[PDB]
Amino acid sequence: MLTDPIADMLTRIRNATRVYKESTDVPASRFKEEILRILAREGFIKGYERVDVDGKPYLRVYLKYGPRRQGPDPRPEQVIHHIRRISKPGRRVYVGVKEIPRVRRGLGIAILSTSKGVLTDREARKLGVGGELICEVW
Amino acid sequence: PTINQLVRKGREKVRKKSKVPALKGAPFRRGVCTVVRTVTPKKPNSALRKVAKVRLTSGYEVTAYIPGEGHNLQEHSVVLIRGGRVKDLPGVRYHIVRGVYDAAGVKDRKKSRSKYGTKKPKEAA
RNA sequence: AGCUAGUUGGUGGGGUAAUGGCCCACCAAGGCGACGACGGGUAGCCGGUCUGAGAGGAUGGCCGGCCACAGGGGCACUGAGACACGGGCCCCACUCCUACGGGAGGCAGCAGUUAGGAAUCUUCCGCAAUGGGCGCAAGCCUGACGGAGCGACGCCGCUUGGAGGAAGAAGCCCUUCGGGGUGUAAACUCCUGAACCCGGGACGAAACCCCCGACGAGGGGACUGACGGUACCGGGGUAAUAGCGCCGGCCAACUCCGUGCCAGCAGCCGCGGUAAUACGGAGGGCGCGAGCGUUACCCGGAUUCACUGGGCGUAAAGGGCGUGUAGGCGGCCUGGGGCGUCCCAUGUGAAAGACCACGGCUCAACCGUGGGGGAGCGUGGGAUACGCUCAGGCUAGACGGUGGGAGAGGGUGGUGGAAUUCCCGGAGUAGCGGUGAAAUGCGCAGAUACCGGGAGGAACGCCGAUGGCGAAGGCAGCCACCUGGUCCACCCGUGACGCUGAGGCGCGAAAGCGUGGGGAGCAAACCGGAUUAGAUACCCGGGUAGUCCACGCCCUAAACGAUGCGCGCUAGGUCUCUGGGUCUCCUGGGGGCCGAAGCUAACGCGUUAAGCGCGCCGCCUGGGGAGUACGGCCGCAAGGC
RNA sequence: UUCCCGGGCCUUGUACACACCGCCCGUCACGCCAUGGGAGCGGGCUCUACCCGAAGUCGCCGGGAGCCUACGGGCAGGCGCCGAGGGUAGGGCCCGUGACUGGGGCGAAGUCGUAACAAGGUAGCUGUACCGGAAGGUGCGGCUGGA
RNA sequence: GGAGGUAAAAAUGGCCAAA
Ligand SMILES: NC[C@@H]1O[C@H](O[C@H]2[C@@H](O)[C@H](O[C@@H]3[C@@H](O)[C@H](N)C[C@H](N)[C@H]3O[C@H]3O[C@H](CO)[C@@H](O)[C@H](O)[C@H]3N)O[C@@H]2CO)[C@H](N)[C@@H](O)[C@@H]1O
Ligand SMILES: [Mg+2]
Ligand SMILES: [Mg+2]
Ligand SMILES: [Mg+2]
Ligand SMILES: [Mg+2]
Ligand SMILES: [Mg+2]
Ligand SMILES: [Mg+2]
Ligand SMILES: [Mg+2]
Ligand SMILES: [Mg+2]
Ligand SMILES: [Mg+2]
Ligand SMILES: [Mg+2]
Ligand SMILES: [Mg+2]
Ligand SMILES: [Mg+2]
Ligand SMILES: [Mg+2]
Ligand SMILES: [Mg+2]
Ligand SMILES: [Mg+2]
Ligand SMILES: [Mg+2]
Ligand SMILES: [Mg+2]
Ligand SMILES: [Mg+2]
Ligand SMILES: [Mg+2]
Ligand SMILES: [Mg+2]
Ligand SMILES: [Mg+2]
Ligand SMILES: [Mg+2]
Ligand SMILES: [Mg+2]
Ligand SMILES: [Mg+2]
Ligand SMILES: [Mg+2]
Ligand SMILES: [Mg+2]
Ligand SMILES: [Mg+2]
Ligand SMILES: [Mg+2]
Ligand SMILES: [Mg+2]
Ligand SMILES: [Mg+2]
Ligand SMILES: [Mg+2]
Ligand SMILES: [Mg+2]
Ligand SMILES: [Mg+2]
Ligand SMILES: [Mg+2]
Ligand SMILES: [Mg+2]
Ligand SMILES: [Mg+2]
Ligand SMILES: [Mg+2]
Ligand SMILES: [Mg+2]
Ligand SMILES: [Mg+2]
Ligand SMILES: [Mg+2]
Ligand SMILES: [Mg+2]
Ligand SMILES: [Mg+2]
Ligand SMILES: [Mg+2]
Ligand SMILES: [Mg+2]
Ligand SMILES: [Mg+2]
Ligand SMILES: [Mg+2]
Ligand SMILES: [Mg+2]
Ligand SMILES: [Mg+2]
Ligand SMILES: [Mg+2]
Ligand SMILES: [Mg+2]
Ligand SMILES: [Mg+2]
Ligand SMILES: [Mg+2]
Ligand SMILES: [Mg+2]
Ligand SMILES: [Mg+2]
Ligand SMILES: [Mg+2]
Ligand SMILES: [Mg+2]
Ligand SMILES: [Mg+2]
Ligand SMILES: [Mg+2]
Ligand SMILES: [Mg+2]
Ligand SMILES: [Mg+2]
Ligand SMILES: [Mg+2]
Ligand SMILES: [Mg+2]
Ligand SMILES: [Mg+2]
Ligand SMILES: [Mg+2]
Ligand SMILES: [Mg+2]
Ligand SMILES: [Mg+2]
Ligand SMILES: [Mg+2]
Ligand SMILES: [Mg+2]
Ligand SMILES: [Mg+2]
Ligand SMILES: [Mg+2]
Ligand SMILES: [Mg+2]
Ligand SMILES: [Mg+2]
Ligand SMILES: [Mg+2]
Ligand SMILES: [Mg+2]
Ligand SMILES: [Mg+2]
Ligand SMILES: [Mg+2]
Ligand SMILES: [Mg+2]
Ligand SMILES: [Mg+2]
Repeated sequence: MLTDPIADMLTRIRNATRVYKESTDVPASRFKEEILRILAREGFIKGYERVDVDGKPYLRVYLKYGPRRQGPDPRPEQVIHHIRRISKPGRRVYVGVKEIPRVRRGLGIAILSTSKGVLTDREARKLGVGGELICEVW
Repeated sequence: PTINQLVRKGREKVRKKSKVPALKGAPFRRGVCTVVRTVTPKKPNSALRKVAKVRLTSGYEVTAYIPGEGHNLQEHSVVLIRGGRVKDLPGVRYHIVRGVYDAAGVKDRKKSRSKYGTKKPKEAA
């Protein structure tokens, strides 16, 4: 029944990066589109698009990978090493503007929902809003 | 456990118990011996360790160890309990401070005199 | 695990500076509790202090704030203020004085005594400073205070010298005797100079007071120091205390001799029973140094209660299974509110402490002056993504409808055949049974082997499987009735109706228990025969409960997949059970094996996860003691939780 | 080449590893300690009911009796409720102790047997029931942590 | 040809002890 549709989307992507697929179908929702829009603007995925599957609205997330390595295990490197939910429905996480975590000295991002909309750790710190720490991507 | 279970039950503290019941952790306790004798150690060792059943100022009566070589403890000699058990003696979890009221220091002792309570010898040097 | 009589509310009063059952009269029957009442145990609370990367953990001593007590207990009086520490009344315990009838006292104020204890100080000096009371003032009082004393209790500073000095004295230790070490260490030579002696000598003190000025503002003058002749300055001047722990690994520092599981050491691992770097001493070395070790306690390390930050197949840990109450959590779209959430502004968050600068004591410890924001909470304003609520809509979740499918799912009644045992009849003999071999046992009283008839109880061969069904336990001849679950096709209706589920409730193999029935085979206990040193066992011959039915209990287990439930995602290959189809093949549910990625300590798991994630429940926190004891609840008992 | 002794290669089981001349279980004997039950005994705290009840506030009387400067008044005094505490009785919790008794831990070399680990010589374990010096045996059912 | 699968034996080993 999708107790957590936001964290489920992050796992549908995490399960696809390890199998190296081109795209995967995730349920459609305006809030999930804001999360994927940040993933595309930050360069983690190629993008997304509103598709139709058996009459139901879905979103095809075009995955992204690194160059093909050489030697044993030539599987390409991941552009998304690991993505996971922080604020879960069992334990809600809300942060201000001073209590914002630094994801890998700024190398990684931290998507978080604010009153201004879905922003990153850099955008919410510049606008000075903050809010529900949705997820961290390293 | 889940987050809903932690707000309900929570985490239990350790609350470790004392290994030396000296009445609220007193560093020392005065007492008088009742019997002075020797008891055999455990399997890995074999000797005749000098111990004494001491009845202290708190009603308790526990045996303590007598360190060093040679003593002057009798059936009616007052001593001072220190603490610390003897690995080889079952039941003995205390030590007797040498150099106190009726416990004399180890004679002819020269290396470790802070322990065994021995004075500084002077031989014109 | 239930509690509650002024108990909860109302009306009218008493009392208070003032609300209030604070107390009283009458009326109503309420009030509190798993969001943990009531009861028991412990404890003054905080700023802070210690630790910690942080989050946290521990703690509340000096200092500052609040509270509570003044020998134990009750009470009022005066008063702005007290139920009053050096005011009052009474009771009790103790102490003292008594002409014996009736009198005084309250160190948890400063010192000091006694007792307890491991342990905690002077019956010191002055009101000079600050502050308090009274007084207009002069001034008086002030064990508050400012100081001095004792104590390495802590922190900080300082001394026991500095520069030379032998291829390297004496003694002591080791040795392979050649020498090596203590060791520039010493003596010795120069230099400086803590102690001590002499002289000088404070800051802390400026007002109150007195004059001019109107006893105002402003200006001028005078008095006063406990510390103390201390600090400090100047002159002179003596080479002038070193101790403690450790040297097997952790952990830094190695040799000799003595002892021989003795004496002894030990924080963990562990050393010692004749050559011990681990015992005792010596030399030498290592670490600190007026300190060094030990004990006790707090934090850390311990991510070893895991919020940050842990686990549960086999290491400790999935509840035996289900149904569900509370609770926790919840699909897609559109608005309203703005509770959570976020931002801004404002007030508060005392001082001290902490941190950063600067400065005063010759430095520091200590201390002074600036500066920086916390966290929380109150108020005003704004933002609305998400969580919440309200209203509307949706279909992918869920449930229903129509038509079909398989199955040992459950209960009730009836019914079939094989086999065993016994009875009856006929035929027929000298043994049958049983074992590793035997013997008990049965048998000429006619046994075992055979035929025929009858009685009774229990279990259902082949089919049958690596099979199916159920939530679990568990379910197998055949027929019928009643009845549960489940799967598929059609996509027909409702429309978020969902997941989990502490408690409760129900089911729950075998054994066991109660009442009644039944009892063929089997078979605890029991009895014989064997075996053996012994047999309370294994083997053999008998055999009672029980095994079977009805009703009611008992609630356990290796109740196992040692794997809680639901949902979404992540290669496949192959066997099989069961539906649907344009039945070669595709698709859905279920049971197995091998295995991508991945996971695991490994074995192994791997779309029937132990992989990747979310929700909820249950459980673990080293082993023995122990699933024990006590208590509680349940049970007829055994016994169970 | 069945059997007895020794040996080689592979495989299988193990709780053995100074290694089966291994390991290991329970009872019994002796010693130390702690703890449960136990005729009971003692103490501490607390609760309920009643009896007596100081001081004191409050309320009534202040009269056949008192003192007063204003007297429809005040004071002394008398009575009553509450009340510290004391007494009697019965309960609740906690602690100390008690002849004796139960099991437990711990203590180099004591006695009895062989239960388990190699099909441990009867696969082992397990719930329950009965029996037995003791490990344990047996019945019924279950498990693979056996073939 | 796949399951169902065969016991006659026989107890014990003092304590501590090498990087
Ligand atoms: N939890 C300990 C228990 O000990 C029990 O066993 C206890 C006794 O049976 C056993 O006694 C053993 C004995 O088994 C063995 N056959 C002989 C041995 N000398 C005895 O030893 C015992 O007694 C001697 C003095 O006689 C003591 O010096 C020694 O420390 C002690 N272990 O010693 C144990 C107590 O020390 C059972 N094993 C069991 O219930 C459990 O393991
Ligand atoms: Mg003690
Ligand atoms: Mg030894
Ligand atoms: Mg030593
Ligand atoms: Mg009343
Ligand atoms: Mg207290
Ligand atoms: Mg830490
Ligand atoms: Mg007193
Ligand atoms: Mg008054
Ligand atoms: Mg007073
Ligand atoms: Mg006084
Ligand atoms: Mg005093
Ligand atoms: Mg004393
Ligand atoms: Mg003064
Ligand atoms: Mg003054
Ligand atoms: Mg003072
Ligand atoms: Mg020399
Ligand atoms: Mg020198
Ligand atoms: Mg001055
Ligand atoms: Mg003037
Ligand atoms: Mg000088
Ligand atoms: Mg040291
Ligand atoms: Mg070293
Ligand atoms: Mg020697
Ligand atoms: Mg040592
Ligand atoms: Mg030595
Ligand atoms: Mg610690
Ligand atoms: Mg911790
Ligand atoms: Mg956690
Ligand atoms: Mg763990
Ligand atoms: Mg186990
Ligand atoms: Mg386990
Ligand atoms: Mg289970
Ligand atoms: Mg609910
Ligand atoms: Mg929602
Ligand atoms: Mg709001
Ligand atoms: Mg402050
Ligand atoms: Mg300075
Ligand atoms: Mg016949
Ligand atoms: Mg015959
Ligand atoms: Mg016949
Ligand atoms: Mg429809
Ligand atoms: Mg709706
Ligand atoms: Mg459920
Ligand atoms: Mg049952
Ligand atoms: Mg039964
Ligand atoms: Mg039965
Ligand atoms: Mg019976
Ligand atoms: Mg019966
Ligand atoms: Mg029979
Ligand atoms: Mg024999
Ligand atoms: Mg038999
Ligand atoms: Mg199983
Ligand atoms: Mg089972
Ligand atoms: Mg279990
Ligand atoms: Mg399948
Ligand atoms: Mg792999
Ligand atoms: Mg596999
Ligand atoms: Mg569950
Ligand atoms: Mg039990
Ligand atoms: Mg060969
Ligand atoms: Mg043997
Ligand atoms: Mg061995
Ligand atoms: Mg007792
Ligand atoms: Mg009048
Ligand atoms: Mg009373
Ligand atoms: Mg008693
Ligand atoms: Mg006893
Ligand atoms: Mg056996
Ligand atoms: Mg055996
Ligand atoms: Mg045997
Ligand atoms: Mg057998
Ligand atoms: Mg066996
Ligand atoms: Mg059994
Ligand atoms: Mg038997
Ligand atoms: Mg079963
Ligand atoms: Mg023997
Ligand atoms: Mg042996
Ligand atoms: Mg030994």
